[PDB]
Amino acid sequence: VQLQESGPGLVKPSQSLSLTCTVTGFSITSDYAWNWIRQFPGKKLEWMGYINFDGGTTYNPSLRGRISITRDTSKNQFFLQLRSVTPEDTATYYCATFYGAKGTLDYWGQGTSVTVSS
Amino acid sequence: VQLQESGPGLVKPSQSLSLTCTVTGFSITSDYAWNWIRQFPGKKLEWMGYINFDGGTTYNPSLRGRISITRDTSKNQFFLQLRSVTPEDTATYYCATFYGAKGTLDYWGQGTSVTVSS
Amino acid sequence: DIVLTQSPSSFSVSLGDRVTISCKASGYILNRLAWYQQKPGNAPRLLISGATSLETGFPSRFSGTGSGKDYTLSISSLQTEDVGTYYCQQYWSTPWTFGGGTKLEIR
Amino acid sequence: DIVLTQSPSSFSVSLGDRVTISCKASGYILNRLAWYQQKPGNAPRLLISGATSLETGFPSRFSGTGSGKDYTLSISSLQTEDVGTYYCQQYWSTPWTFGGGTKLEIR
Amino acid sequence: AVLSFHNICYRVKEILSNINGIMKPGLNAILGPTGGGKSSLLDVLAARKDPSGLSGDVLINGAPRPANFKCNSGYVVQDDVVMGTLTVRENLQFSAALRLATTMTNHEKNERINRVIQELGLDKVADSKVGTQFIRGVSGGERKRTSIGMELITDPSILFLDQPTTGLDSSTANAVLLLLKRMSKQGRTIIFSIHQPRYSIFKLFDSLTLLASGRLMFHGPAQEALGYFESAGYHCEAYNNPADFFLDIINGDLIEKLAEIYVNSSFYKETKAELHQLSGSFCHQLRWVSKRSFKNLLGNPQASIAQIIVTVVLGLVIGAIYFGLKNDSTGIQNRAGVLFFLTTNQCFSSVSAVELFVVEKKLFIHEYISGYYRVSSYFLGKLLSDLLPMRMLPSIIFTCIVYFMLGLKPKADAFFVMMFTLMMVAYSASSMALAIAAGQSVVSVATLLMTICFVFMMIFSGLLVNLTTIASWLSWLQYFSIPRYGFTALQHNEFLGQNFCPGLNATGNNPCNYATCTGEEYLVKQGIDLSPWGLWKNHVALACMIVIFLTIAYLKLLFLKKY
Amino acid sequence: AVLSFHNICYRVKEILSNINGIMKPGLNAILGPTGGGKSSLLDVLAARKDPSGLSGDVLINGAPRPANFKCNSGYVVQDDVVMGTLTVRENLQFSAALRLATTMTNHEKNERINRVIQELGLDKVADSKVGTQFIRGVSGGERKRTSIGMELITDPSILFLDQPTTGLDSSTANAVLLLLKRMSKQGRTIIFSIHQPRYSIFKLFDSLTLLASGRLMFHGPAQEALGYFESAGYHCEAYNNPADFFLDIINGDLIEKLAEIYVNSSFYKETKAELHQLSGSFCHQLRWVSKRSFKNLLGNPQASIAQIIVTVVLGLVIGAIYFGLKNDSTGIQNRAGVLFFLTTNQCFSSVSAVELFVVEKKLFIHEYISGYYRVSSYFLGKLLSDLLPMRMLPSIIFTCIVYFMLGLKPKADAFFVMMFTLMMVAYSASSMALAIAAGQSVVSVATLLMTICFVFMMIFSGLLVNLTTIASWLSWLQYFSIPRYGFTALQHNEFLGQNFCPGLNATGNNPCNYATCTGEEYLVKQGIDLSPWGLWKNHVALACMIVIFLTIAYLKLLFLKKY
Ligand SMILES: *[C@@H]1O[C@H](CO)[C@@H](O[C@@H]2O[C@H](CO)[C@@H](O)[C@H](O)[C@H]2NC(C)=O)[C@H](O)[C@H]1NC(C)=O
Ligand SMILES: *[C@@H]1O[C@H](CO)[C@@H](O[C@@H]2O[C@H](CO)[C@@H](O)[C@H](O)[C@H]2NC(C)=O)[C@H](O)[C@H]1NC(C)=O
Ligand SMILES: C[C@]12CC[C@H]3c4ccc(OS(=O)(=O)O)cc4CC[C@@H]3[C@@H]1CCC2=O
Repeated sequence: VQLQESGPGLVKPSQSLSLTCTVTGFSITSDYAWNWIRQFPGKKLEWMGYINFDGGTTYNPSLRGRISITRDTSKNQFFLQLRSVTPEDTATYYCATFYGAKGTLDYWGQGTSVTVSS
Repeated sequence: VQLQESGPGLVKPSQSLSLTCTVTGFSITSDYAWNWIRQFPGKKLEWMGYINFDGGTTYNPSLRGRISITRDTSKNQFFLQLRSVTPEDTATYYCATFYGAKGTLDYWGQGTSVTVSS
Repeated sequence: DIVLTQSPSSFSVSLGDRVTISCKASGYILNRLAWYQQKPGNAPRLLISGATSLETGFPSRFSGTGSGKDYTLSISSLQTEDVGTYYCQQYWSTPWTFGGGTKLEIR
Repeated sequence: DIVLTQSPSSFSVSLGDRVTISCKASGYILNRLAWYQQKPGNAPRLLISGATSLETGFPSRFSGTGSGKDYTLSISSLQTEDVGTYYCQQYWSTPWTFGGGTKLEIR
Repeated sequence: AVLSFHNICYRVKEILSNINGIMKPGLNAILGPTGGGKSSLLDVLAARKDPSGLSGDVLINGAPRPANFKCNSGYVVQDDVVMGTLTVRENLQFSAALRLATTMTNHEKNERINRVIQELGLDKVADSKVGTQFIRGVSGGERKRTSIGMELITDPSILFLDQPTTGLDSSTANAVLLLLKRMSKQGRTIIFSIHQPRYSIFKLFDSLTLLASGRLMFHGPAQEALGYFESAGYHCEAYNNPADFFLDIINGDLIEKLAEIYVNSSFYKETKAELHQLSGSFCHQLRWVSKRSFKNLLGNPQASIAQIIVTVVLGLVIGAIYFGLKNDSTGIQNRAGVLFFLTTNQCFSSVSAVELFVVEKKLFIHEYISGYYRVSSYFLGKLLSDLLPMRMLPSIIFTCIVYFMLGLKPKADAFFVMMFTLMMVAYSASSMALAIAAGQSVVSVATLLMTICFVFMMIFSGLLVNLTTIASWLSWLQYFSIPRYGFTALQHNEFLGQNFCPGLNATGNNPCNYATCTGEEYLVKQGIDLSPWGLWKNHVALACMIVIFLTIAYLKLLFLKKY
Repeated sequence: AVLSFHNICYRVKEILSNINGIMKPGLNAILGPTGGGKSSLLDVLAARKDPSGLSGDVLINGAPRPANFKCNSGYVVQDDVVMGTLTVRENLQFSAALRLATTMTNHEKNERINRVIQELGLDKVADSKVGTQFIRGVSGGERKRTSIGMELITDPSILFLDQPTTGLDSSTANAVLLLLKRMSKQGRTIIFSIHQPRYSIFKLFDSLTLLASGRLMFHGPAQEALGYFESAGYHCEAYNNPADFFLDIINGDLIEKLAEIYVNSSFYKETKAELHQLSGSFCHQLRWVSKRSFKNLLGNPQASIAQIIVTVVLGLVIGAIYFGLKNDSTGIQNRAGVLFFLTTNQCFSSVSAVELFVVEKKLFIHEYISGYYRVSSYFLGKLLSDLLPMRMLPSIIFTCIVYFMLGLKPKADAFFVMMFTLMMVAYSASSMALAIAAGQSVVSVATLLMTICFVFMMIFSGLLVNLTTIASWLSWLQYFSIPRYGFTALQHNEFLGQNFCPGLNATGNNPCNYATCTGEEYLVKQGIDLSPWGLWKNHVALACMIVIFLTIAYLKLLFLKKY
């Protein structure tokens, strides 16, 4: 119900990336699946992959081996670990919330931007 | 949403029975399935069988060959034709309304009683 | 089929009491267990769908706590307007048998 | 996968106009077609789920009329607060591709 | 009319060196062991082998063998190549049709049989059915007579026989040979080969030849073989079979020593001074081939009717299990269950189409080298005779029974779409069954292969795995499967107007998805088109897979090593 | 040691009337046609028929046949009953184990073979493998020698042979008979029957008997048969086989006329004045039977390894098709798809268990009447030898491969529940395959029966029709199906902790039903228990179906008409 990111707004290329979405108003072990979204400059949205409520996860098959989502259930967090980051995917990142039965991205983050330069 | 029966509150045994449930506030061709309920004296409820929104129907297998449900779609009615009526099933009859997705008997009739004697 | 034994066919309670109505199923229903409330002279008003949910038009006192086959209803601190005839229903299969229907009383 | 061609990549409309945004799908979605609305500097607010439903927090002007592959959005008599970037989404498959996103303009 | 030959080397491995001799109008006999060339030389003189494997000449009356030689001569295979499911009058009208001239009268086709069946002594068994394991018929001693009459239609002067005694009893085979002895004097040159002969057989010949391990040991008339082998160093002891004493020489009461006797045989030297004097219509072809297997099809209830009894009973059992498929949450599982069960029947009963060609393989080989038909006339005829009716029927027997018991979609066209779709997948899985089994005499290999292949088609049909959820380097395999396209069509045929969430009109909105509350939501989720092309796409896929697999069956029957 | 007999009427239909004679210590021969009693009298004297079918007596040295007569005599079946997959040293240690005394030494078991294999001339092929179609071995002329050594272990004085010449070549069979001629003088009474004999065979006998259409035509020593039939009215012509001239009498160069000559034969009258002078341990039994088929099992890669190669490849293909089964809306279809595919494999590969008993039927019949084992010792041994290891392995090969590729439920116990469940349904479908095929020599019948039966079990397994939605006079058939109980258990094993509506925690509430958003909702809707008894209920159902179907297999092997 209430999501927010907090992470580095910059990175060196070809190393890694860490974001963190802390969920209040609701517990991420209770009901929903929890997914990340990036939006490029020259705005095109690109869903990235969800972690389920029970730790299972499915990632967007364009991003194979590069994205991983973990979770720290004891404080309602779920982490974006994006490795070998090219300078091209310098998109605005989001964490969002999926109902499963309604089917839609019901709740979203606030919006963190990542710039991949040197 | 708004159901009501109107029929004979008595019958000779072993001939037939006719009831009619006229639905206002909603059209019986739109969404739901539409089913009949009897409640005996010495109160035990006994669901009788539903007609679907598209004329298909399924009847309670204790009542085989005796119940039939037709419908007159042009004024939102659906009929209870109960044949070879024993004097034992002198129950209070109802028409009711089933959601399908919620799963429960959401709306009911008002209550018609049928006494099968001579 | 699936028969729904409300083994407590009646009760004798007083006001402000937590009464617990059981509804033993003859098969797994998996929370497809309704509850109704027939005041005398009326059709059964729906009380609880899903065996854990509730229906708008009731206090937050009626509360179903069921699991597997042993579904039950909990009425914490009942009122005067809540004596009736509580029928549990499976809506798992097609022959939607109801319960026998318990009936509350006042001592 | 399923790509969602919003073939009208932009428009140029005026106030009080009925504009019709198409969203051509590359496969049958069967009314699993969302609509969003990204004001600049924001996350996409959900507008229409189910391709015919609506989301609480909008006038009764946005209305999706879709069938099969040819899903579309109808905005009867748009307001000043409704210029944005409308993204259609399939949520049928797993790689939830979005549309290209049309963008309304004022002549 | 004589045969003649000189300096024959036959390899694939030379199990021969060179054989020299002539064969008079009389009774020409080839004896020896089974490892010897006694079965290979007879395929040489009857031109039943690879001519590139052949080395020497075959000179007949001062003329080589033309293309017309097979069309006026008869070779008779060792097993019963007759149609025991038919009768003699029916089978000899077949071999009259494909061998006599088109100009010749049907009266003449009535008479020339009766010049022969009267000759064979088969006038008692003219309309008597010849015989099967499951239909009692004529004794096997006249099954041998039946095949010889099949190879005496246009009066061939030159007769050939694969093993005229093996397969028959002792006095049974004598009545064959006395009939051939009656043929030995009517100007018919019989050239055959007998394993383990007898002196009752030996006493009636006119010429004789012995082979052993690809080596020649005798040539000339048959009386003087006992006269010659005395000079080889032996003596025929008191009360011994002469034709068995001729094999007493062979295996050591060595091969190189006995053949050097034959190089210095005076029976060879006269032949040496004899050989070097010498060496110095389609509509009619489909009119009767379609009839013959048709009466094979009527004359076998244990294969025709017994595959209808299975079809009618399993038509009725599936009628009783399912019976009025409900439009509830279980309705998807039942409707997709039966349609997966019908298509796999259609497919796993098409394994019985391999029973067709593999049994009829050895009859196909002898009848084409005889020249009874063009290969397409066999192939446009037998498919008209067996592929057509035995798969039109269970695609109607299933279709009439299980449609209205189960209550599949109560329209007129969808009854006939299902009728036609089961008809195609019956043909298509049969065509693959013909395409694999064409040119294979083994049953247990090809029956195993399709059993492997159909299982690897059963997976991709769409019930045991969802086809959209396969890794994309395997989702190209979903096109090579016959149970996909039929079962796709049957799911397209039936799941259109259906609904499966009762009380829940789903076609306007589906609230609360993961639900499958209409037939399209099941049908799209399987990865199946909803446009009306998506139905008939499956049929033109199946129609092409018929034509391709019949062509592979046509080429395998064309490019087969017939020799 | 002599045999003797008088007034034998054998019916089911009397194809005999009465046969009279004695047999000396020497070489006793029975000749005639195949329709005659030449194969039926030999089963009488070796007690291989129904004694109620027998009428007369069998008197040996002034004593009737005891129960000990089969335990000290040897009959050799016409086909190769040897283990061509083993070697001669291995197979003669088998027949030493079950025939020599338990008190006797293993040194004595080492020596008494070597008193016999040295006699047979088989010292070259002692450790050489005997021979299969797929493993090159010893020539068939010493396969015949191999079986005779199997029936010479405890030194039987009285030898019997079903057709010692048929199946062998001409000089091949002479090396058998000279070996038997070496046995003809060492105090061993060989009593046999030859179809189509020869004068090289005829010149070495001691006594002789002719049968034709159940009628007796000769008795006495073998030389005087040519002496007697001259007086019958015939004359043996110049250079004819005498043993073939003895069948020249039979079929008209009638039967009642020739037998009346034999009633007035002086060879009968001496016998008439001769017959009326006369007529007037288990752990060891399982120690070696389990070893013999075990070396059959190692010595056939094309049936042992070739069913592992199918298992490993289809283990890997199913590993590639499914590969990490997702917990989404398609996840139910895939997980129920593979588990239906595994159990039907387990079942449709158990058709190959009919290859076990039907091939080993004729060896089972001869070896029990010889008395090598109690029937349970055969039955507790061969199931230990072939039913145990060939079904423990693919229930581990499937289990190790497809578990962690597919990502089936990542717990320790559920890996072994699936391991054990596939092990039982492998046994259970094999037990039914043994229960049907016990006591049937035909393959094509029983293979068709289970193919019918498994299909009528496939329907009730739960995938192709929902079992709760069957009419209640058919829902008792859902108990008679092996693919139900395994597939019920595998669905019970895997669908417990699962979820299939991602984003939708369903275990507290399922809003919007018709959804199947957890594994229990799929599992109950199939009509399957959720209590932990509901898992193992399937196993004790399957455990009882093993014991019942093995008992039906045990009774059919016990109550079989062995005669
Ligand atoms: C299911 O509901 C939908 C809408 O919720 C119905 O669809 C349309 O309803 C309007 C109102 O009557 C009609 O004018 C349209 O013709 C309907 N369209 C279609 C395609 O039917 C729909 O009719 C309902 N289903 C049934 C069986 O009545
Ligand atoms: C799904 O939701 C239900 C309730 O909506 C959760 O069930 C209970 O939740 C309370 C609150 O945390 C716990 O104290 C109970 O122990 C839970 N019971 C069970 C049986 O889990 C449930 O935990 C949710 N699912 C998951 C995977 O967390
Ligand atoms: C293909 C299969 C083995 C044999 C199949 C079969 C075989 C004969 C048959 O009917 S039949 O006329 O040949 O008797 C029906 C079927 C239907 C399904 C069944 C299995 C599905 C998975 C599997 O391994």
